[PDB]
Amino acid sequence: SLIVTTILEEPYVLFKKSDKPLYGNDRFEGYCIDLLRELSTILGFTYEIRLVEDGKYGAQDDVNGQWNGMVRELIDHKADLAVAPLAITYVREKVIDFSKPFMTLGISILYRKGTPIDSADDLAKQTKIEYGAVEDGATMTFFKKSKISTYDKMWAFMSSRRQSVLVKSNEEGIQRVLTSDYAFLMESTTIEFVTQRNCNLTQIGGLIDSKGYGVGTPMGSPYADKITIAILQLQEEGKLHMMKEKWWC
Amino acid sequence: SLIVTTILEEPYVLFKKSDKPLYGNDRFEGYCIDLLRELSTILGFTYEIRLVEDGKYGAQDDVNGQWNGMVRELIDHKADLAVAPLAITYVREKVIDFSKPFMTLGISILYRKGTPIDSADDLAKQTKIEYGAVEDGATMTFFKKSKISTYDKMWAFMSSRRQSVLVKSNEEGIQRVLTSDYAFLMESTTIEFVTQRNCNLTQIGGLIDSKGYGVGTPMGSPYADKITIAILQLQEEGKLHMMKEKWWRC
Ligand SMILES: N[C@@H](CCC(=O)O)C(=O)O
Ligand SMILES: N[C@@H](CCC(=O)O)C(=O)O
Ligand code: NA
Ligand code: NA
Repeated sequence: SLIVTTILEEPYVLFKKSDKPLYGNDRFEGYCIDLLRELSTILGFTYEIRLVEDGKYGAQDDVNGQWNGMVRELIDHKADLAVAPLAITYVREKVIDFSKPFMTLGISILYRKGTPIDSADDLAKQTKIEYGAVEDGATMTFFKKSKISTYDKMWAFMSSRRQSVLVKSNEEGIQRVLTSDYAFLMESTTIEFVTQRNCNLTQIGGLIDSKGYGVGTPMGSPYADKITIAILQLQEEGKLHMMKEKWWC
Repeated sequence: SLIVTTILEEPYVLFKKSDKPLYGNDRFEGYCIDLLRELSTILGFTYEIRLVEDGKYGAQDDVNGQWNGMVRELIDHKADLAVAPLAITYVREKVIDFSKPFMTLGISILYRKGTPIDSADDLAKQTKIEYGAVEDGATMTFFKKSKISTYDKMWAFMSSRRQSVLVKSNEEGIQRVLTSDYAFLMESTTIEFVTQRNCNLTQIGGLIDSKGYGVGTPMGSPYADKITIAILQLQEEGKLHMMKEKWWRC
């Protein structure tokens, strides 16, 4: 029976609502939970879902080299799978393995409609409107490591105000955009969910990069390639598309 | 040195235009040739480019189990890599390995502008406008296997008209759209290149599926994971985007 680590994140993973108490895997629902169930049907495994304790996706500490979040769970073999909106990135791929992508996306900007802001460059050239990202995720790492002037500029701004502009979760960032003059750097798939529910909000500019979400496994795990094959079947049958429609003004 | 199989297909791989005759790797240019060059630098290998002899991408004969095209070259261990617009697919992943995607795309429709045709369903429910795809490619195979009624019906139409409506290459399909009442089922990245050069053509409807192009290797090859990591590096530093812009350019 596989241990599956995951993280709360609408509409990928949420606590299911019921008038009565819920237990075990039945406590969860969402795109990624449907995915996991489909994978289990194809590959024939049983599983137990566990929310990652530190509530983080996974990044490496620049001082002591320690990983955290779901990535660390995999490295340490505390979980067999990570099934979540987990970005496949160069630094992660060096320490854990990934199925091929079940969704493709990119970093973009969440802000309000009807403003003069039309791009990342517009944000970088000013300081009145604050902007930030989720702490310890792929988006933050992209800016921290970027050698592109605009993004390097944006990282200087964010890192000099880490405490005030970086947030612990997408939900926290979305709330900042809704209640203050703030633009949030986040993934395009998730922006699409937000903007279908918050009609005053919109994506600003296009995609800043491109990346996929993959199922994570410890490095060398035979499940990575098996899950790739199952994902390809699910995509080709139209199932992933139906799941997207179900979960996603 | 590695042997690299590939296929001619604008703007991924082209014969370089020249008055002088060119030899060896010098003969080729394109998005996929730049990709290959970048990978060679990162991974530190040299290589010989060879066009796949049978001119096919790769499909399995549903009677005798035999594969052809670039997939076959890899299976037979005749090539170390296939660097081309080669779709990562369920059936192929069972017989060869792939890097993670350097490009993401979907099946869509290439047709003329100004008509009421707005979706695959609109094509499926009539016969006056013929439609088809590249023979023995991932696009045709998607239709051949789909349980979706609309796509199953389109397959019945195409398979029963194999000789007239399935073509040997994107190029032939594009010419057919331009010269006759015909809609061509083809990959969206390639449609984008075409519609930027032909202002009377357009994509019809959205993407019908989603897939990626990856570098193919024999199953079990150490190069699959190594190339994944190199692709991730190229993406993250902005090079894949610059490469697309260069070759795609109303
Ligand atoms: N999905 C991201 C977290 C959210 C973000 O960074 O925008 C990751 O895998 O780290
Ligand atoms: N790129 C496709 C060929 C073109 C198509 O099928 O539309 C393949 O890998 O088979
Ligand atoms: Na890895
Ligand atoms: Na494989």
